[PDB]
Amino acid sequence: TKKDRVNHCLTICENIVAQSVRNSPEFQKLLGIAMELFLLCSDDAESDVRMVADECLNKVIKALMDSNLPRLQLELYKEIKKNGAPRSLRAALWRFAELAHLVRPQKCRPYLVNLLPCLTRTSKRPEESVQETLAAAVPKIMASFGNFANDNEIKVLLKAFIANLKSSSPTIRRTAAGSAVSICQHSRRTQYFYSWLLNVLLGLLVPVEDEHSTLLILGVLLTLRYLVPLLQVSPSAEQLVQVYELTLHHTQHQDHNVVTGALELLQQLFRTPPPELLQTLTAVGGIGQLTARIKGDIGQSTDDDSAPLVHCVRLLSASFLLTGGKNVLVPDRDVRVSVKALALSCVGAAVALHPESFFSKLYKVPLDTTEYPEEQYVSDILNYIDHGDPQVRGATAILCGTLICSILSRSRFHVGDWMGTIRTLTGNTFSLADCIPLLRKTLKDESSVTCKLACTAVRNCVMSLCSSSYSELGLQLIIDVLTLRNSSYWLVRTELLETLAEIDFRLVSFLEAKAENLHRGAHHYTGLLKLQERVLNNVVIHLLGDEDPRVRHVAAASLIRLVPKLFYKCDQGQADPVVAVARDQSSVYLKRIYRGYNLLPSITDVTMENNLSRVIAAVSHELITSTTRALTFGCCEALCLLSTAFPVCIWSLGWHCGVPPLCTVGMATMILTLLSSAWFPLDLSAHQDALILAGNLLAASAPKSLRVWPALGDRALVPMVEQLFSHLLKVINICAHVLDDVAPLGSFYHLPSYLRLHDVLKATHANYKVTLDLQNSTEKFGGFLRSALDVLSQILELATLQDIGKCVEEILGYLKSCFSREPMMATVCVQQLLKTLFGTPGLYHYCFMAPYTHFTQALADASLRLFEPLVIKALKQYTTTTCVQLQKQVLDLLAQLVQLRVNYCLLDSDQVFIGFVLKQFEYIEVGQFRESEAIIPNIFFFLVLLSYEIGIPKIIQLCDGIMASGRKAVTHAIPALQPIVHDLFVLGKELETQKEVVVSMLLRLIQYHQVLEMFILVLQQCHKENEDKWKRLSRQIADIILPMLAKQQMHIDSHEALGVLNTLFEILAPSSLRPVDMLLRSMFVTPNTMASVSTVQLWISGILAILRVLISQSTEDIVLSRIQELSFSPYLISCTVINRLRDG
Amino acid sequence: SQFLLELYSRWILTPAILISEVVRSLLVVSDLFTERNQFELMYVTLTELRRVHPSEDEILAQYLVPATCKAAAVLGMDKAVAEPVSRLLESTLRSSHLPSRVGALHGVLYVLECDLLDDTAKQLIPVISDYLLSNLKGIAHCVNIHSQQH
Repeated sequence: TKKDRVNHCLTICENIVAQSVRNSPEFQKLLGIAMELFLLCSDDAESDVRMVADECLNKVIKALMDSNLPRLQLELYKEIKKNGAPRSLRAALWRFAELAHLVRPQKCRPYLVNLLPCLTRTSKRPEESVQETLAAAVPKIMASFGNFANDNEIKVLLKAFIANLKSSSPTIRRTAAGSAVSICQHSRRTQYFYSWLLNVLLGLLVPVEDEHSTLLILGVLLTLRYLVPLLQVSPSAEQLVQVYELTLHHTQHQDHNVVTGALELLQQLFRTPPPELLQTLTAVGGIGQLTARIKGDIGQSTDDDSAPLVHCVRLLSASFLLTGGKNVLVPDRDVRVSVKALALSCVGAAVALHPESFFSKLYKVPLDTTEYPEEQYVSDILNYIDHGDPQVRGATAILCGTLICSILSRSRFHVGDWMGTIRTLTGNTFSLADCIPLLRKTLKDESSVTCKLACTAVRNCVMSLCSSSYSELGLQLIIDVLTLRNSSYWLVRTELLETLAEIDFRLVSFLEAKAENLHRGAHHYTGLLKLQERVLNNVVIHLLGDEDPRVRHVAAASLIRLVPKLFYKCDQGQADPVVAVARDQSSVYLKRIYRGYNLLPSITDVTMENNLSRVIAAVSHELITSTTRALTFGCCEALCLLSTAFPVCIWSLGWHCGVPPLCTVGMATMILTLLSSAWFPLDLSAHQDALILAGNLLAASAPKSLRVWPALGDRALVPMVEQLFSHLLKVINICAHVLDDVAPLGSFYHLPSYLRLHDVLKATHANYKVTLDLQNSTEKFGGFLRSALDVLSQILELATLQDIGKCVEEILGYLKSCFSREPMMATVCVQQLLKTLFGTPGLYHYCFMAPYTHFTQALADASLRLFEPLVIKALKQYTTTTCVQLQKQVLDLLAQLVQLRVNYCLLDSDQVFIGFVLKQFEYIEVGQFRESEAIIPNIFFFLVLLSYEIGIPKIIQLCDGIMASGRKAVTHAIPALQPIVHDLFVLGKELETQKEVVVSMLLRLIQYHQVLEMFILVLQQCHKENEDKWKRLSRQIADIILPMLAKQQMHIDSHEALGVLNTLFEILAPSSLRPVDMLLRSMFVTPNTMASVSTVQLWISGILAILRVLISQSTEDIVLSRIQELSFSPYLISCTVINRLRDG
Repeated sequence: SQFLLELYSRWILTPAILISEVVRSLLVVSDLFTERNQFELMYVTLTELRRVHPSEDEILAQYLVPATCKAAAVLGMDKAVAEPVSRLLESTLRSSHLPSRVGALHGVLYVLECDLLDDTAKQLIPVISDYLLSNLKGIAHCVNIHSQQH
């Protein structure tokens, strides 16, 4: 009955989905029984039976994630407690991590207690296949079931997995290490549980001169590669320096499985260092203040007069890869070339931290001049370019990249003066003229694994040379990567273009004009060395026409990074290449309609509109004059990523080519002829990017054209909009007949061109319903259904009631079938229909003279109903969903049914929906809610707008709980009041008492700079309502904030933060600032300690923003008569007083 | 000059940085070759490169078209030598690399200079005659724009 067993499992599946009757007392009994029977089909051992009936269990779940989720997850917890066969228990464990973020937080706390008895038994199981899938679920389960457990439940679970570090299998050692570290990201206190795992492990290696059971030495070093990425009571600065001396003893402890374990731990603690550990190694004394094959005196990591990172490079070299007598290779027989590969990548990540180590002598006390003639330095590390295989000549390709990156940033591009100090101290002769020809050679190496590692060395190394004194050699490495554009390894070509995206091609054009021999170079060429037109026409647009889907996507993101960095010749702004570099470094150091389009006057940079119109000239040319399938196909993907970073409505003078000849319709006539062909829509990887870009080019005509389709008003523009609105109702017509298995205005029956589009949306939907994987960004139907409801939205804004009045019948039928797959942007299709069914310059200008006169001009101003079936379905989703991108678009659909006065009949008898918004305030204060940040600005807009018909007495008691009893303010408490204050102060005796309540709460919260934008709204109404009340309120916040600015409690850490506080003293009333008794005692102050740049940075922002008041609000005469009375001595911050604070 | 013929052939027959600068040192010393034995060894090493080294290396492409053409002039411009030397001058004039255009035009001269050239290969002087008419009509009015030593 082996072929009789196959037909039994598959017929149970289809007769549940085709019931179309759920939540029934007959339907509840049937789903429990035959659900455990899907896994006995997998438990029976035959690959014809095991492969066939496991893909059939995934057809049930995904068609029932909407309807019956609490019935699904109750049968499934039963099988783990059954603790069945190692094949039966395994494939059920895939199913339960993907539905962990689908539970509700109402029912979550019963699900947590029951799993910890079940999650310890599968940790004690020695089956090496069962232990693997748990390291791919304890990432997913305890991140959504993380926050619901106390400090009692989570201390039990971590003592079990460490007893799974005491096993000898390499498969079971790495699954118990990634389980301890995924909990502490989500436990209850993310920082409290990082310090607790470091105490348990170092008693397993308490003093190192013991016998430590060398299988158990490898258990402690693998949990520490996963947790150092997360370290950036707290984990103490003396707790982290015990980790570091533990490994240098273990780079010497002989094995080949224990030597390789502590060398992956050292490569990662220098790349992402914990910031407490990072200052103790760069420091000169270092470890000496915290305490209060090799054959020489190295000098251990306790000694003074040298940094410990000067110590740590001497130690890893003479044991692994260098012999202390002569420049000579060590043999591969002694140390493996898997072990020599991880030792060249640890010497490179420390030079980025402490660059003075690489110039040091190998032995501190010299080694026996009788035996060896000369002593050598650590420069024989750079003789491993000739050593054999890849990843040693490629990992000395990367050792010269970050040695040049970190001398320029160490001494501020002074390669002249900094090299003098070392040579009389350590007498090596090693300039940077002897390493760039060592880096120019590995770019020309043979093996395609050797070429991937030498082009990440130029990501670090050519932005530091080209603006330095060695920028003769810095331009040559730009030239050689251009020859690497046509090598046939797909990872070699995409780490080129990232080192051609990080180039500043306005600084690169400056060196060409100064060159005379470099234009010639080899073979004495005549002409100009045109880097820019050769690196933009013949690489970046050229690598759009590559065959790989991996190589075409990375080349688009560089044209997002190249367009602010071009400098084409002779703009009407920047003229020289000298004046070009000066304007990108002065902006740094001297300072509801739908998403598509704009109606502002749109102030824009004149010269930044010129660099964006030359990158859309050569891109519409390999789309029309192209001869391949691959050039047309991956250059509609590079035009959809410009318009989401450089939108068309803001930068329309760059996008403009032709149409209406003057606010533009740029280039949109070619791309409709791509879609109306029967060739190009037949693949969903780049037909979904040609629909997001044809809606950006018909919306930039909206500030011009608007005064069939009577609101377009431009008859040369109507066939472009008639086509897409005909093109987007025939693609919601093929997505309606696919989500429901129905055989094939909007109609695709009689077209043979769109019967080809029905076989392509049905190949990508047989792989979703069969393979359960919920969290995928790229799905190509779930990515494709997101693209054609975004652009059916943006057109309806141009439409009117008269054009849609024959189509309100049409578009509402398709969305009821198009609701379940993607409801997040199927209400963005419904939010818009109801709007339009209800009507609705020469380097003295740039550096000084243009920024000097924005300063003095703001000082003189400082002296101054077919929806009824569709609407009811969207409310059942909000109570039962868990993704908080969907919970945000449902609170905007209900703030529009109250403005447009739909009567409160959505809840005809009861108050079902409004009772559920009150319970969600219980989960935010305690913290039993996952993504409260992206819903708390839109929860509070729905509540205040209903009370004009829960009243404003009840609304303000809910906001007081979150602040004092709950999380921090810059996510919860401060976005909580932006709906209230704008809807209470802007828009009789009952209204007077509630305004006194809201102003008292902000005085507890003045410290944040987002709370100071809400309070510029308060002062501008009192100047309009009652000018007697305007001067009383500017005196009360005068003596609060100026005591804060002297004790530095005011968070002014941002340059978003100094901009809010200077428009405050203009609008604050000058009677409250007229005595200069208060502004000077808040000015002339000394902070507590200026050791830390958290504390040095908030004392110099209190002096810059009370000094904008003593220049405008009061003249010179008033200020200096006061300081004769107030004994403010000029020895306040003097060179004796400033020295004892940085140390203290 | 005899010691330098042995060294630069074993490096060709080395990284791509060292491929380009070795063909350029051998063309300069070519003033000082003093024997018909010495000019014959120069032409042999340069033709085994092109069939092996890739055609799209346009730094290396513009030193060797001056190098291969001054050999076949001191050598006889014969029927077994014309068909390799004539085909290489036609392609590099079509190249987009403007200093690669300039090195290939010096190789026209030495072939056109002294040897009574073959009768079928001098019907490929109207290959080089046609290139000269097109780029003077564009550089009649403006010379400041285009180049100087092109």
